[PDB]
Amino acid sequence: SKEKFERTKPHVNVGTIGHVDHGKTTLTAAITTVLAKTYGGAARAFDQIDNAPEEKARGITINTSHVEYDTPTRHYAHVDCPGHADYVKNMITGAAQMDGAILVVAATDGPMPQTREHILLGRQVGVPYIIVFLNKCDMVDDEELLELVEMEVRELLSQYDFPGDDTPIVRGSALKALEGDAEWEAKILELAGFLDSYIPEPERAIDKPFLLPIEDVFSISGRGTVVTGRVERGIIKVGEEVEIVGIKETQKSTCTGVEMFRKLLDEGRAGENVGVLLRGIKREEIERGQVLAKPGTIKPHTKFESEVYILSKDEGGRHTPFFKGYRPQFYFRTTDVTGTIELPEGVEMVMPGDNIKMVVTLIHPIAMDDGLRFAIREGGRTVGAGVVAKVLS
Amino acid sequence: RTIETYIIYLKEDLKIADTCKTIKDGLLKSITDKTHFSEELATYFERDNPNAPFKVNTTDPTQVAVLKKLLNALENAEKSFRAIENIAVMVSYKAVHEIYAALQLINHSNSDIQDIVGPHIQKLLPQMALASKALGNFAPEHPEESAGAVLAGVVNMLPSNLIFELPHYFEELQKLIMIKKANETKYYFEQLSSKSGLLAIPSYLSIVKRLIAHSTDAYLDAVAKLEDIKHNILPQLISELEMVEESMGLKPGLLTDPALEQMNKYYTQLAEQVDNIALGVLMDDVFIQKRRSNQESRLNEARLSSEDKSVLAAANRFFDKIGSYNSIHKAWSKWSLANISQSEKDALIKEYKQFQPHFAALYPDIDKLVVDALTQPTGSNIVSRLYSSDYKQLWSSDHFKQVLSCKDSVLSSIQQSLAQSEFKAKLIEKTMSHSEETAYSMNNKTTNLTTRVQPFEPLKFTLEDDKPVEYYHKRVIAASNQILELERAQKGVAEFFNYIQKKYPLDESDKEFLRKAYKTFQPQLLALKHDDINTRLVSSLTSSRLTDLVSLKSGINDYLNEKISDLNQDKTTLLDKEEEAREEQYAKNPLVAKGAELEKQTLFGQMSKLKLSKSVDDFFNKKFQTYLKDNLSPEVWKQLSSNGETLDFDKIPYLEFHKDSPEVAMYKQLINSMHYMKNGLEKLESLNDYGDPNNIYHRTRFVMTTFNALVMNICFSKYYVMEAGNNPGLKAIVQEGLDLLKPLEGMPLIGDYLKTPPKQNIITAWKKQQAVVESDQQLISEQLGKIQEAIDNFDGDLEVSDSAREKIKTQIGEFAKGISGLSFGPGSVKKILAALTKLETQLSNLDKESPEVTLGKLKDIHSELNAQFRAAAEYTEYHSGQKFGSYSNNISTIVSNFCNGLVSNLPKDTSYLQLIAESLYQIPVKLNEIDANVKAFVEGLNGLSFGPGSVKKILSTAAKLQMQLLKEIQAEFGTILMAAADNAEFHLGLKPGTYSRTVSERFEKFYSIDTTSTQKRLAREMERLESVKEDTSAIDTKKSIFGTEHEQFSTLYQPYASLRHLHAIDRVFEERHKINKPSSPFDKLRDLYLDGDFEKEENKEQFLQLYAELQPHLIKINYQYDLAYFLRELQTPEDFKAATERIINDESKLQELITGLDDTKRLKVKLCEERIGYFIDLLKKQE
RNA sequence: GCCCGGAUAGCUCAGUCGGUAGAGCAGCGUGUCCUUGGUUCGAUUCCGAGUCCGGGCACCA
Ligand SMILES: Nc1nc2c(ncn2[C@@H]2O[C@H](COP(=O)(O)OP(=O)(O)OP(=O)(O)O)[C@@H](O)[C@H]2O)c(=O)[nH]1
Ligand SMILES: [Mg+2]
Repeated sequence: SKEKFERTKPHVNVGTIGHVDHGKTTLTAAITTVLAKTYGGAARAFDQIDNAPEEKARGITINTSHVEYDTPTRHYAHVDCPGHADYVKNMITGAAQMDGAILVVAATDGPMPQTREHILLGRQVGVPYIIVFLNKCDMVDDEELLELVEMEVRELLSQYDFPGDDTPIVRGSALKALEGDAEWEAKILELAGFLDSYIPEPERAIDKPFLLPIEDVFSISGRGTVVTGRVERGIIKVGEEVEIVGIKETQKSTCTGVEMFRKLLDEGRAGENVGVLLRGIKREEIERGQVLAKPGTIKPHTKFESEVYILSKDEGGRHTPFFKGYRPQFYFRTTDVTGTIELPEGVEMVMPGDNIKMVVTLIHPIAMDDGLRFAIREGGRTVGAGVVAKVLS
Repeated sequence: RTIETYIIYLKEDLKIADTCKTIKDGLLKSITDKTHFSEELATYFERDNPNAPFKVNTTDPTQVAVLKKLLNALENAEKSFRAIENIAVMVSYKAVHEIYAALQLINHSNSDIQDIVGPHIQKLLPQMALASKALGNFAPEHPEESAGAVLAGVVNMLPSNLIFELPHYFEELQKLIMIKKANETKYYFEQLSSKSGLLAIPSYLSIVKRLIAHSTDAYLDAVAKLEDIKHNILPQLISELEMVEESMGLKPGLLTDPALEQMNKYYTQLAEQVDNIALGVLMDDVFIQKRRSNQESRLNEARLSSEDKSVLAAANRFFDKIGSYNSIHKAWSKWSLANISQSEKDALIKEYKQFQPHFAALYPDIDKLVVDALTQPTGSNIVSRLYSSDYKQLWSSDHFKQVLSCKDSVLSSIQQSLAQSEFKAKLIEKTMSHSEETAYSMNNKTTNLTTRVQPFEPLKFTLEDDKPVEYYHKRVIAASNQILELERAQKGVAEFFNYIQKKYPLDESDKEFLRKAYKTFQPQLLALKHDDINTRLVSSLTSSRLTDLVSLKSGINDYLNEKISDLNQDKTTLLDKEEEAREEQYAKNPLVAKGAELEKQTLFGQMSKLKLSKSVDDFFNKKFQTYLKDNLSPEVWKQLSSNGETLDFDKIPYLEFHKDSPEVAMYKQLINSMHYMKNGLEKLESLNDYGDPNNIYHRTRFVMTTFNALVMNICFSKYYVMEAGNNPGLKAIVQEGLDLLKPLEGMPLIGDYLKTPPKQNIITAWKKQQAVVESDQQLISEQLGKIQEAIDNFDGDLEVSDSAREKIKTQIGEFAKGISGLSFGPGSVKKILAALTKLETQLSNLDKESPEVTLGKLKDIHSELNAQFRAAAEYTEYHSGQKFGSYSNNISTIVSNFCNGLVSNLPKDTSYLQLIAESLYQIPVKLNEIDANVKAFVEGLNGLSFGPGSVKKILSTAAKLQMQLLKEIQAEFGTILMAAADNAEFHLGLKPGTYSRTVSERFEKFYSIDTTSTQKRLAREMERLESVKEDTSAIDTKKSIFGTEHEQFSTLYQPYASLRHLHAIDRVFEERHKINKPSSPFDKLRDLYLDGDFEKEENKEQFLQLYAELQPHLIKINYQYDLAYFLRELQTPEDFKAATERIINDESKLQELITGLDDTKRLKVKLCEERIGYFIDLLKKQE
């Protein structure tokens, strides 16, 4: 818009996940204000994160919010995700832009169903690192309860291939730190240090062909249509031609400006949360789940063989088997598509807790490749987690 | 192919659709009998058309609703399975779990319903388990998921006490009427007081003991005892009997009228005996009074419970308040009931306390959620509460939605409970009317009056204000009973003064009606100052002005009307105070979750709380293996215990069984059965334990399948134990183990659960299996249908009831089943069809001739059909390669039963031991009760073989005894028994002496020089060892499987097998028969595999013959080498090739079997030498 | 992105106490009621998700 976004520090994409009402938005506000006290910062408030009228009315986060803050060594784009089970899809989209996740677990509650669900979904959408912030430690004076919560969270993290015994856990209080209690702002500073150290600087593919999964579409008045998201690979520059691939027929356009947190950029690099302005496309012709690609570099597909683990009842999955013709929703990076399932020869039903090799045919072509992890959701619950073994058509 | 196998398995092996239809028909015919159940219950199950489902209303009783749901589930499952047969996995799964949902309904279903339903639904439990197991292999394979026993032959094991107990007891007491009356009482007490399993009357032992004691015995004490029996004991027994029949729903007097007649006869004879030694009518006045008082108390209980509306109103208020929250207010509360205001929580708790049991019965988990959300303090954190994972899953849900989703079910349950109470009240009314009718009929159909009746006493109430609920409830029920008494008195007044007006608009003729009418309101007329009128009327009506007693009709009517009004007002006051006391006691008690406690009692919770697994494990580890170590010979004990004193628990689930001796294999199978029983019981108890206070238990249909699977395993294992218990040396410990599992036969959802073999040509069996896969018979079926329609269309003067139509339909079905597997000879079909046509013509002309000619013609038809079917069955037996006289007898029996039914509905060594006991007991009685001693001896010595020579010895010794009618005969009998017991011991691995000493002790106890008997036994042992050393079973089986050319054939065949995997290559294949000619079935099978051209039928038949030769040995290697399922899968030539490969791959296991036979001989010689050493030691020590 | 409402024969539609879908027209209906699951003895019917369509809100790199 006005500034130019001088590039000084390495950029990391982090975000808050966890069960509903456990303190993710308060943690984001506290982090930003404490870092603005200690360093430059911007000091965003709670109301500026949850600003939609529906969010204020219901008192919950509904859509993911984006903030930025700078430690001395890093620049962080932070995604605040909803915790309510009804809006898990939105959280998934946020979790698709995360190089790291802060798992907010309330000490007064401990791990909850959405804690496990968010861990699993972030694992499926590519979150490689999790830091636990034990929130609401100003309401739990007991230490045995804190140790029990810590061990439960570590076991839950280890259940999904995260290094539970190595994941840092911060016993803090987002509300007290936001209020101004210095003893509790030290915990936010420790969490920022853990963000700096525990999460390594990601290796970005700035040489591969450009690719950007679309997370949100805006209609900027007087400018046009902007697609926001994290550049998976490559570099997008102003004036370059791009293709919109995915749900509908692939379209062609040109990039007429790249921004990043309302600051002009000459080129958008891999791993950066950027907004790209496209020439001559209406807001209704693009949607979340489509992909911006270099022309002639991505072919959408509908059919693929995959190895899928079906969650058990105790993990929040199905409690009954499903048969051929099951039509659940498949969640790739920012895409959710209805698909039909074909079971392997000799198998007619799949029980909860099973590992199967099935062929999925989606109702719309989407951009995907071998080794791309995905989630399966149906009836408002996660029912499976698989990886694309190979692409058929 | 797999789906076709599943479909054929469902249609022909399980026959699930037919089983469901039969169970539904039997249940519906039993619950609409009208001779066992009252018409009140039967009217609920009347349908305009049989194709419509039963409609479950909120206004029908609870048990009627359960029965309707079960019948609908059975019909739906039958429909789904029949649709499957007409063509699949999803449909079968849905039908199976609908049956399981019905079973879960039965699990929570009020043991009266359980005993009504169990005998019928027990017929498909193994079928459901097998269907679920078959469905399980369409899913991905899960190793160690079940880890249970292999269900080898379960498909072949697929399978009035209450009304007769009391009459039998009172008949026995009738039979009990110096020392003669001193042991009969003991015998009767032992016979009757030991009986149980039907004591739903929760006092039975007290009545039996008190009645026996009183029947064992100035006249004042005897009269007091008689009145105690007549007024306290027998009325209580009758009232409990009526309670049982009312809870069941049976017709009035079904099991109370025969019992009542029996006790009436017993009491009359006892009173006659007492009078002869020195009143007795059993229905004088006060037996009737007490019976009617109890009946009215129960009726008022039911009516009060039915007219209660506080629970339903409280549930409605609770659900309205919970549903009054919109989306905004739910969001403000964070969709949790714990976040609402304290006053709202108090109101919700007040509402919920009144209907918590109904909510918790259906939703044990939502009940806990509601209790924790409403009663916990908000200050306490969730972490300290230590909630479980699934409890936290339920806790995170929208609480308002979860509670609101229970509204329809909870309201339906409450209204159905009210309907159940009203239906029980109607049943009690019918019972009261029938009891009055029987009381009238039993004496003379006449009534007797008395002027010494205590007048009416209208009770008044001076009641406290701070007393518990029962205090006011008792007074309410007393007032209601008095209201009923006054009501019947006023009805009697109306009848009396209507009959008087209608018979004469005191020296009359039909004084019985006036007597019975005045007996109802005599106390009320005596309450007013009318004693003179009462004493002037009783005598006048028992021995002989009617114009003056009609004057005081309005007065007595007004008295009754005002007394009823006062009682009603007092009842309203008492009800108000009782409701206030109920509110106070609800406020005092804190709210506590009830779901787990209710789940602990369903049917499987009761079985789980028995801890049968612990007792089974204790017997297995302490009583079973100790007996095994003590009794088994060391050689046999070595194979079971490598530690010398404990079973090899590292390898308890043995799986080979073909490298062991028959006795060792039997012991290993017994150990496997005990282990599987223990594991299944432990798993069942773990799944049905609800002792975690921090966990929720969701009620669902998808657990019953697991339960059923476990039950199946246990029963399967238990079956083998019984099979292992049919051995002389293993009866005791096996019987003890089964006594431990006794509390399993009796639970409705398990029961017996199981059953508790031809040899035909291999080609014939394969063709039969192929025919049953691909599914004259049509002609005979059409003829039977024509016969059935001719019988149905019979509209002549000889009316045929619909029951007879159903009976002839059942007979025609049985006949069709019997003849469906019958092959007819040339011209036999014509003869049988002509005979059946003549039979159907006769049936169509039943009314056209006299009954004598009809019966003669049908007898001739029966004889002709029986002869023709005998001949056809013999032809089929010859052509199927079976044994003569087996199938023909069954066919003739089917024909005879069919014809007898049609004419009716249209208007052993055990014997040797019994003979031995009879002769030995008649020897002293003829040279100086018996049946009981003989039966006890035979039962205690059941299981002896007696061989073919000892039979002649027994006959000769019995002849000698008969000729002579001293100890020589008894010695011969004893040594015959000892030889049989030695055979039994040697067949098992028992140590020498034990069972033989046991049987000898039993024989000598029943009875009330030794060196010769010991020498005879020693000679028997030496000859047995000599015979064993001559055994050549191993070499014979080796020769039979692969003769003395196997090594050379294998060596010259391996290159050919390699060549199997160009133009001149076939030359060696053609010329192999001049250098590698097979001589044994295994080598012939290898050559056939070399041929590989299984398309032709010649080599298919050759493979069938080779498999027929090899099957008796392969069946020990694996149970799947049977003659039914193995032949069923041989459809395509590729299947034949696969079977040939599978049989070829088992040469190593066949060699292992031969080595195991050699080891069996090696062990048998050691057992024989140990027995001989023991016997020579005993002989040398005895001198 | 968040709500709301619809989808039943070739066309127009009734079916609501949850008990096998029927009226007109068109030329006597395997239309299990858009699809997928769940609850239920039983689902067009109740609950959820999804695919289209319609119109109300939100937002603005
Ligand atoms: N005592 C205490 N309260 C806290 C703390 N952190 C958050 N809260 C309270 O918990 C509530 C949770 O609010 P949010 O932080 O917005 O919840 P969320 O993590 O965003 O979860 P969503 O509603 O799904 O977005 C807030 O109203 C805070 O008042 C804490 O550290 N200590
Ligand atoms: Mg939030």
